[PDB]
Order: sequence, then C-alpha cells, then structure tokens
Amino acid sequence: FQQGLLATPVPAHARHLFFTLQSPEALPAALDALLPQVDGKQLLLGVGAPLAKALGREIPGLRPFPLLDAAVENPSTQHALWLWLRGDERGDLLLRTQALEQALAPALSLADSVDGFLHRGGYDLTGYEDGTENPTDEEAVQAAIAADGSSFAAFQLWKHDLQYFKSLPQADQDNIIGRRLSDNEKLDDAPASAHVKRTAQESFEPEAFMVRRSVSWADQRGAGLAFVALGKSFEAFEVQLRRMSGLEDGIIDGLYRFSRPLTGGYYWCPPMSETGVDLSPLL
Amino acid sequence: FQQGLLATPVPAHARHLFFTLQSPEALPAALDALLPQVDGKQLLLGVGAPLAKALGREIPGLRPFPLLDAAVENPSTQHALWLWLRGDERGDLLLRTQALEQALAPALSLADSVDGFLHRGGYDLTGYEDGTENPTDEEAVQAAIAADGSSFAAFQLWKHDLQYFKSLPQADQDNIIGRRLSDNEKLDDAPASAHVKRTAQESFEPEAFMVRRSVSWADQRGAGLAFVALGKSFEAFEVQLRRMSGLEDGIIDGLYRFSRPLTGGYYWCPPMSETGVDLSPLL
Amino acid sequence: FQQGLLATPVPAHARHLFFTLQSPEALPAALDALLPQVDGKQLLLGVGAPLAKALGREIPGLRPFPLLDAAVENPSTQHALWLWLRGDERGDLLLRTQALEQALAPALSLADSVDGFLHRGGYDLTGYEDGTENPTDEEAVQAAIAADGSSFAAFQLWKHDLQYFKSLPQADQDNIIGRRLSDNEKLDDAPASAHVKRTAQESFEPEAFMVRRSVSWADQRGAGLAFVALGKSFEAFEVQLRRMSGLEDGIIDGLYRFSRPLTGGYYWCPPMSETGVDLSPLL
Amino acid sequence: FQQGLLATPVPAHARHLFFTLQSPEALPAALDALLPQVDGKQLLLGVGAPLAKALGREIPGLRPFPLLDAAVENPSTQHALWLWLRGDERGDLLLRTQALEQALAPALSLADSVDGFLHRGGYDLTGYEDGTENPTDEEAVQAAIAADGSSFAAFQLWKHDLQYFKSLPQADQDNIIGRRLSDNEKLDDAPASAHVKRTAQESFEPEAFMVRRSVSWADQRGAGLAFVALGKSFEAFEVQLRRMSGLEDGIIDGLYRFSRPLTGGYYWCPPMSETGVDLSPLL
Ligand code: HEM
Ligand code: HEM
Ligand code: HEM
Ligand code: HEM
Repeated sequence: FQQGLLATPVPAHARHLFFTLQSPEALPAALDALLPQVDGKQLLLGVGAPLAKALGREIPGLRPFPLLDAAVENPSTQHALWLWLRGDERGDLLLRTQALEQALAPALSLADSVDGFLHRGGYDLTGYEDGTENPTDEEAVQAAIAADGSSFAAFQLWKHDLQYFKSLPQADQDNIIGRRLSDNEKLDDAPASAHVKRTAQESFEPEAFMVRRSVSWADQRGAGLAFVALGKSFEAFEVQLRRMSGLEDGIIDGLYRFSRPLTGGYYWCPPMSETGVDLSPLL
Repeated sequence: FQQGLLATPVPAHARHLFFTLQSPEALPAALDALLPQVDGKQLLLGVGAPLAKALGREIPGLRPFPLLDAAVENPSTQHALWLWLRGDERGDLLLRTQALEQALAPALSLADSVDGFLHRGGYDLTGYEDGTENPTDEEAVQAAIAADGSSFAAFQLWKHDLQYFKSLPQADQDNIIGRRLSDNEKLDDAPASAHVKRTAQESFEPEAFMVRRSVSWADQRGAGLAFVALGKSFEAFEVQLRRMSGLEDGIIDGLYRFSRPLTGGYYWCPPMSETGVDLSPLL
Repeated sequence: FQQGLLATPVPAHARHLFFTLQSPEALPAALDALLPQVDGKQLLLGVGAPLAKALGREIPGLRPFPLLDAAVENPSTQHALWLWLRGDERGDLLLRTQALEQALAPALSLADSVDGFLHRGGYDLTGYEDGTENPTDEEAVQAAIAADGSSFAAFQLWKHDLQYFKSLPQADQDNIIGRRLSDNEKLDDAPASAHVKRTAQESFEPEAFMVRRSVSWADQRGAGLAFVALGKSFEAFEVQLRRMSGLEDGIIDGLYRFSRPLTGGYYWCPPMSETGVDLSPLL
Repeated sequence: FQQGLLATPVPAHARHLFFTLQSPEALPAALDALLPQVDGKQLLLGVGAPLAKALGREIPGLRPFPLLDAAVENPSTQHALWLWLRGDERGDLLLRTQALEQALAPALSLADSVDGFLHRGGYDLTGYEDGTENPTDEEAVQAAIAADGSSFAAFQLWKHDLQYFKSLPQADQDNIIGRRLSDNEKLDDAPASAHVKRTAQESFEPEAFMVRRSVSWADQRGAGLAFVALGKSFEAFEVQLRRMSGLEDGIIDGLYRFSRPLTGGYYWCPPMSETGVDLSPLL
C-alpha cells in the first residue's frame, strides 16, 4: 500500500520541508533516525533525483523537474529530500520541524519550507474552490498510485498577486479561472486561455487525471498556493504544465497573468511496507 | 559596440534586478522608458530566453539555464529581463531600483533582486582572491565578447555557509578551494575535488576561458557570491558546471560542501549601437 | 456591555493588528467604515493612549505602556489602535487584514501584525499548560471587566528560545516555570525566581488577579507567545511585571533566561453597546 | 581620550548592533573578549541602562530612553549594549558582526542590527542635505563630550515612506523639512510644524546643540535614517524630541507625516584610555 496520500478528511494544516544533501558521509545516521518516524499518515516522505544519483541508484520513473522553454517562467528548484507534515495543530508541525531539522542536520540542510493551511474546506485564497474535479475513491488510486504503491508528486510554490486579481471585474476574474465564483460553474464560453480549459483532464490523449493535494500559504515571500500534484507517473502533470505554458498550441494559461511559481520539484513517494517505508530500491 | 561590462575600474556596489513578463500588451510602453537609460556603463541590460520567445524571435545561442541531473543541485530560475546596476553610491542604486520598478510596472514585475558589493578590492567573503586567473584586456575581448559584440552571461546566486567553512582547519579549507589563503598559490597536491582542479580552464576540449565579474552579497537569505560568468556563448560556463557537478568524471566540486546556488539564469547582453542598445534581432 | 473578551472556547487562530495614526483628517472617514465591523466576538477593538492625545481627549485609566528601568528589557512600543481578529479559519483572518488595512488607509497605517494560533487546547510551545490559574467564570468579570463593560489590556510579544529551553534538564525547566510538566502541579519548593512564584495572583497587596488570553505565534522573527492580559485596570499587570523585573525584591523572573518581549502596549477596550462599540469618551 | 565619534571624514558604511543580557554570569568572559577590540574609531561602544542595573552600578547621566505620552509614537526599545561599526568596506563589517556575536554569545544575545551607509556625502534618502548645522571643529567637543571623555548617544531607527514623500508637491516637501531642496536654504516663512522650525538649536532655553552622526539604511524592514544624536547629556535630545511630538506647544513635527521611528535607546559611551575603554564606574 502507499502512504496516506489520499485520506479524504484532509488536515487543516501542512508543513512542507525540502533538504539539500551536503554531507553524504553522515547520510546513513540521518536515515536510521528518520525512517522510523515516517508512518505515511502524519509524516510523508519523497525522494528526489539528486538523492538517487548520490547513492548510485536510479529509481524507475524518477527524474528532475523538467525545464520548459516557454514564454512563462516555471523554475526548476529540485531538492534531494521532501518531508510533508500533516496535522490539525499548527504548533505541532512547527515543533517537529525543529526536531527533524536537527535530526538530519549532519547530512541534510534545510533548503526551503512552506507553512501551509487549508483555506475554509479546500479553496484558494482567491475565493475559487480547489479540488472540484479531483477524482475520488479508487479513481484516485488509478490516477495517483503506481503498480507497486509508489506515487510521483510534483511540487510548485505559486505566489499570488491577490490585490491585482481581486481588483479586476468578476467577469474577467472568471475568464481567468474558467469557472464562475458565485456558484462554481464551468464557463463553457471562456477564452481558450482559461485555466479550466487548459487543464481539462479529459482533453488529452491519455486522460491526464491527477490528484491535487494543494494548500494555501502565507509568509514573508507573500501568499499563494502550494501546489501538490500526485500521479501514477509524472506525465499527467508534465503534459498539462506544457499546455499551460503555451508549448502545445501557443496559448498561455491565464493564471500567469496574476500568479507565478517560485519553486518546482519532482519527488518519488516510496511505498509503505510492514517494517516501515519501502526504500529498498535506494537503501 | 560592447557594453562597459569589462571596465576594470570596477564600482564598489552593484544591484541585480530580474523581471517577469506579466502583461505583454504593455511591453512596448515599458521598452520606450528603459532602453534610453541603458548606457552599458552604469546600467546594463540582459535579455532572457522567455523574453525572446514572448516576441516570437530567436536569438542564435540564447536558451534557458540548463537542467543538470546531478547529485548536487543547480537550480534553473530563468527570468525574462536582467538589469545590472553598477555604482559607487549604495543609496543611488536603491533609488534607481524604485524608479525602474515603477517604469516597467504593468508589463514586468520584479521577481528577484540582489544587493551586491565588491568585497575588499575583489575577494570572496571567505577571504580568497576572486579573479586571479581571469583573462585581462584584449585577452578578454575574444573570450568574453561574442562575434557580433553581444555577450552571453550566466548568473548564479551562491549561498555560503561561512560558519561551517571557517570552522574547518586551514588545511581543509585550502583543499576545498585549491589554493592557500595566505598567498593565493595553487596546491598541486590537492584532491581532484578541489575547485581550481575542477575549473582548470586549460583542461577542457576547448580552453574554456570566461570572464568572472562576481560580487559578494548579504541580506535576509544569508550571504555569499553573486556569480556572473561572461562568454562569447554559454558553452564555456556549461562545460565547467557539468564537471563541477560530477557529470564528467564523477568527482564533485568541493564548493558544494559549504556553498550552494539559489538561482540560475542565462542572459544575452545585446551590443551597444549608437541609438543605444541594439535589440534589432528582437524588434 | 463588554466585548467577547471572556468567551471560553477560544478560536484556533488570531491576528493582532496595530496601527499608527498618520492622517487625523481622514480619521472620521476611517472610523465610520470600521466601527460597524466591531462586534466584540470576531473583531475586537482597543484604543491606545496616542489616539486619545490626538483627539485631545482623556480616558480615565488609560496611559502608554510603562517604562521599567530594570535589569531586564521590557520594550514600550505603544500604538494608536489595536484590532484583535479571532477565528477558526487561518485564511479568513489573513484576507480580512487586507480588507482592514485598506478601509483605514489614509488615516491609519499598519505598524505591526501577529499571526497567532492556540497551541493544542491552550499550552505554550514549551509544552506547559497556559491558563491553569486563570479565574473561572464570574470571577473573570470581577477581575478583567471594569465598571462599564470596558477592559484594560496589556499586550506583549515574547520571543522564545525553544532550542535552549528544551536542552535543559526537566527539573531546570520546572524550576524556571514553577510547575512540573508531567502532571502540571505547582512546585511549592521552586526557587523564588520561578515564574509562578513571581506572578502568584494571591501573593500581592491587593490580590492582582487578571485574565490572560494569550496565543502562540511563529514567523521570521522566531516563535513565542503573544501575551494578552485583561484587567479592570492596568495596576494588576504592572505590579506583576515589576516583580518579574526584580523591581520589588531584586529577584528576576526565570522566564527571561529563554524568552524576551519584543513589543509592549496598553489599550482600552471600549464597552459594547446595542448600536455597536461605544467610543463616546473619545467621540 | 574620547572615542572617534567626531571624525569629519565619516566612513561610507556603518553597522549598529544591539545586545540583550541573557546570562549575566558569563558576562566577565564576554567583556574580556570585547574591550580589547574597542578602539573608538572602527568599533565604538555604548552602554545601556539595563547593563548598569544588572551589575548593581549606576552611571551618572545614564537612563533609559524616555517614554513620551504624545500623539505621535516614539518607541522605547532600550538594550543593554550598543556596538557601532564604521568602515569603508561593507563586507568587513559583516564578517566582524559574526565574529562579535560569537565572542559575546553566552552572556549577550543580538537583539537588533542595522546595515547602514552614508548616502552621497551626507544626505537623507529624501535628497535633503543632512548635517548642515551640525557644529564643527572645537564646537563639537563642547556639545557632544562631557567633562570626561564620555558622550551620551540617543539612537532611533526611522522608517521612511519615500514613495509617499516624493508624490507630494515640492513646496509641500519643502514645508515638511523647512529647507528648500534646490539650494538647501532655510524657509523662514515655513509653517511652525517644519522640522527645522521644531529643532532650531538656538530656539531652546539653552542653545540645545547636538552632534548628529546619522546614516541611511535599507533592508527588509524598508528604508530610512539611522538617527544618532551625540551630546554631553541627553538634555539636548530630549527637549527637542519633546517639541517635535507637540508636548511643549501642541505643534507636531512634519517628519511624522512620512516617517516614524521603530526603535529608541539611550547609551553611555565610556571614555577612552590609552589602555582601552574605561569602564571603571562599571568594573
Ligand atoms: C496558482 C496556481 C493554481 C491555482 C490557483 C489553481 C486553481 C484551480 C481551480 C480553482 C480549478 C477549478 C476547480 C477544480 O476543478 O478543482 C483548477 C482546476 C484544475 N487545475 Fe489548477 N490551479 C493552479 C495550478 C495548477 C497547475 C500548475 C496544474 C497542472 C500542471 C493544475 C491543474 C489543474 C487541473 C488538472 C484541474 C482540473 C479541472 C478540470 O479538469 O475540470 N492547476 N485549478
Ligand atoms: C560559491 C561559489 C564560488 C566560489 C566561492 C568561487 C571561488 C573561486 C576562487 C577563489 C577561485 C580561484 C581564484 C580565482 O579564479 O578567482 C575560482 C576559480 C575559478 N572559478 Fe570559481 N567560485 C565560485 C563559483 C564558480 C562557478 C559556479 C564557476 C563555473 C561554473 C566558476 C568558475 C571559475 C573559474 C573558470 C575559475 C578559474 C580558475 C583557474 O582556471 O585556475 N566559479 N573560483
Ligand atoms: C513568554 C511569556 C510567558 C509565558 C510562556 C507564561 C507562561 C505561564 C505558565 C505556564 C504559567 C503556569 C500555568 C498558568 O497558571 O497558566 C503562568 C502563570 C501565570 N502567569 Fe505567565 N507566562 C508568560 C508571561 C506572563 C506575564 C508577562 C505575566 C504578568 C505580567 C504573566 C502572568 C501570569 C500569572 C498571573 C500567572 C498565574 C499563576 C498562578 O497564580 O499560580 N505571565 N504563566
Ligand atoms: C527621519 C528622521 C530625520 C530626518 C530625515 C532629519 C533631517 C534633517 C535635515 C535635512 C535637516 C536640515 C539640515 C541638517 O541640519 O542636517 C535637519 C535639521 C536638524 N535636525 Fe533633523 N532629521 C531627522 C530627525 C531628527 C531628530 C529626531 C532630531 C532631534 C531630536 C533632529 C535634530 C535636528 C536638528 C537639531 C536640526 C537643526 C539644524 C539647523 O538648525 O540648521 N533630527 N534634520
């Protein structure tokens, strides 16, 4: 089985941590201290491509975050290790992060972190509902979980310009998203650049279905959406990001008019075994 | 012809600005206010790959910062426009940044900025001399300036861990860089991982000579080196970075033990016409 | 008559906003848009001493945060207006801050804000339960609410050093607080510097009882406690603060070993009428 | 005998450090590492009132930064120790800051830091010349240095609103400062609220002369003026600050329209001996 990547009572808070491998000499000491804490429910783990190449192994399906030569900027800030903390107590995530940061401190240094929260029941700070057309029970498992229970997650930290977006007329805001804010109805007559029209999961030659487990965030860098896209492989995420960037037809997604990603990373989520997390292909 | 990006009377302070193209409709209005201010001496301009693709043009040799599938992390955060301010008055550069930011307001939003300074007469906060094996005048013009007067500049914001690096014995510090700090003399018996052994400009299939116009920086993100590599094209910088990343010999550069890059970008510096900067291949 | 300063089921999140009066000419336009939003439950209001001086009025019992010439540092950063936002959704409070800053735009500018949350059910990030010896029910109206529904609130933003505190032995942590962490029982044999020994509400003349409604916080300034002390006037808070600073017996509270306040302010919470909040003593 | 607080060629860069006394037991070991480095030229020393109270000593003339019950906000953020770094190399001050906090670490913790610079030859970021009517030559020693080598310095970190100030008509800007920007001539017909009208050194009951050694600053907190007022006592600064706040006549200084202080502190600068700094009244 995988990790608790699909539990439908999604916690009110999240904490994403990203680590750089600085000293591979003390890496075994850090992993022996880390793996017994990964239960897949409150602490989830993803392995990056630099961590695979550092250990000489190559996990099937894993590769760095792609480089898209487009008119919009999708930065590739690939890290070695990704920790995903989920809980209802915002203080509990903070206290463990200080424990985890000290736990891996010889081998891994903290490169970036995001204090996430679930706005209302699941919304982006812009007011639009996030997760409407997300698949549900078992439809998630076909889309997000691989044959062996591993999953492949794409991470992007999007920074919103909430002041500029909320200053536009509602009719123009709706043409940017592709759905009406008042009742969450798809705008059939929206421009081709509308977000829902760009990412229509049924509008690809494989039904590029993914599971989105994003949360909202806010700190000194501003505020936006911590986008997390799970897939049985990275192709569902990548073909959509290429269409959003105008690399398929020349039409760029409307989200880039008010929001831009600061971070980009691909991570392999190993399966959950009976002794713990299954990092056997990597050790 | 060329810009004054090589004048060895180097100013004491620098400011690097990076912009994202958010509304291409107002782009001509922004270019009209910017180009008359770019004299190549106190204000330099660099065009990014997304800016060319946004205009449907194709500059030969221009492409985004590469994506290296290596054991160390070299991020690619390519932006549309790069502005390089150089001056002796740190406050003057600050006031000009707010002026530039308002003049490009609707079309380009400020994505990243770096407050740089020339440490001592040219050293890295670690104390080592920076620019020792840099080519000099006339010897530079063939190595750093392209055939048509334009240059291809690579930018990386490196973040030092001065506390850890300066906590190591003086012998280990010298083996990481490859030179003795006391007199800046190459250690021929250093390990193959030494930075100077990795970056020996004569040990490539062309003598990959570049011009390094780097400055030190310090703000809330920490402190380090704002690396700037000029070249007649990007091959010199790329073959160097691949060897440092262990993509050529499997030996990783020792810089990654204490320093890591946060950003990465390729930029095309257009030649100076006599109207000003020559953006003819872009119109 | 009072605001909802005493409701026991404390919401999971809070936001404290502090404003400086920049343009008193636009104050009438700002107050008419702000006062109908103060219900005392989800938005609470406190008036600072500078706001009284700006209107030439004199509120009985109101004054700036005191100046303690002590061996410890208690800052006095008194502001004009204090807005206290309470809610269960961390995202809603953030969006209302952007709404509140604009409605008060020309007259009042944001001087400081705090993103607060109730750790567990009411605990300090150090793990100790906060609010054990708070008064119960009507005893809080006797101690925190003045004659006319109004209250006098003291605000301090304390910054913890959780790394240092958690490294001490458990008995040293217990001797600093004055309670044992394992069962939350008072250490009668604790040193005179233990926090509970310093602020024992019955050990003063007269009995300095207050109601504390503090929440935990964490951002780029660190993490700590947003201390809020409610009293029928400021004498209870001040006499306790003076004993903690050693101005009564020479013994400094043990909290200053790992925590220090960053801000300090006295505010007058006006009574709640059936038309709204009563600013008649201020017009 | 005095420190170099009056040298006319003021260095291009400054760095102000402020420390909180956390463990007074390790204070001797910290002072033993600090006093041999205080030469009064590149590293200057100011002692705060809390440091005197912690040692049970009492310096004549020293007291905490006052608390002014006015309509404007002047914070009192007194600290135990003030270190003033001056130099022409911005990077040298950065490295000494890490070295200093390392040496004073167990006893004193860093409470605040400012990265200052001298804009032009002595201007405020608004463009007005700063330091015109500072006394010169022999007149500074009678105004800034007491009967012994000691001076008494007041520090305030003012945060400017450069965007708002430069949007005002030039005559409104001139009426706020009280001097014309075109030639730096006093406007005798300016309103009584003009800054130069409030602080006219010869319009007090003694000719309240002080020596101002302020620099400009700019970081994440914004930008403004790091105000440093030197006097043989705090009486010159205090009576002026009280007039600017409208506590003497009711007229508030025009600086508060666009600028506000973030910090406030009084510091005693000990006399300089030929063995070091003389802290004998402190032992
Ligand atoms: C700031 C960034 C983003 C925001 C605010 C955002 C928000 C939304 C919203 C409001 C919807 C409509 C409601 C729903 O169907 O869930 C939606 C749909 C969707 N989004 Fe985005 N999203 C963002 C980034 C992305 C990215 C980077 C991708 C993929 C690379 C993506 C993929 C999708 C998909 C597949 C749908 C399904 C809609 C459908 O098929 O009907 N989103 N998003
Ligand atoms: C933390 C980042 C860096 C530090 C601290 C650093 C510092 C140094 C130092 C001290 C030297 C020896 C003296 C000198 O040439 O100035 C050197 C050599 C050199 N470095 Fe770097 N550098 C950094 C990044 C880079 C990168 C990323 C590249 C190329 C991709 C580069 C290219 C070179 C070259 C071409 C030399 C020539 C040395 C020779 O040919 O003997 N530098 N570096
Ligand atoms: C970082 C700052 C502070 C922390 C972490 C803290 C924490 C605590 C804790 C854990 C207790 C024991 C449990 C309880 O009675 O709630 C306590 C007691 C108390 N504290 Fe604090 N406190 C802080 C600041 C203050 C300040 C500044 C004051 C007053 C000026 C204060 C007033 C009190 C009072 C009145 C009690 C009553 C305890 C008794 O009567 O037994 N607290 N505090
Ligand atoms: C953001 C804060 C401040 C700014 C931008 C500022 C700027 C100026 C300027 C441009 C002048 C005219 C030329 C000069 O004397 O330098 C001046 C005059 C003066 N300033 Fe300020 N000042 C500030 C704060 C203060 C404060 C708080 C005090 C005293 C408590 C003070 C003391 C004085 C005095 C005594 C003069 C007399 C000059 C004369 O009589 O010719 N300054 N100020």
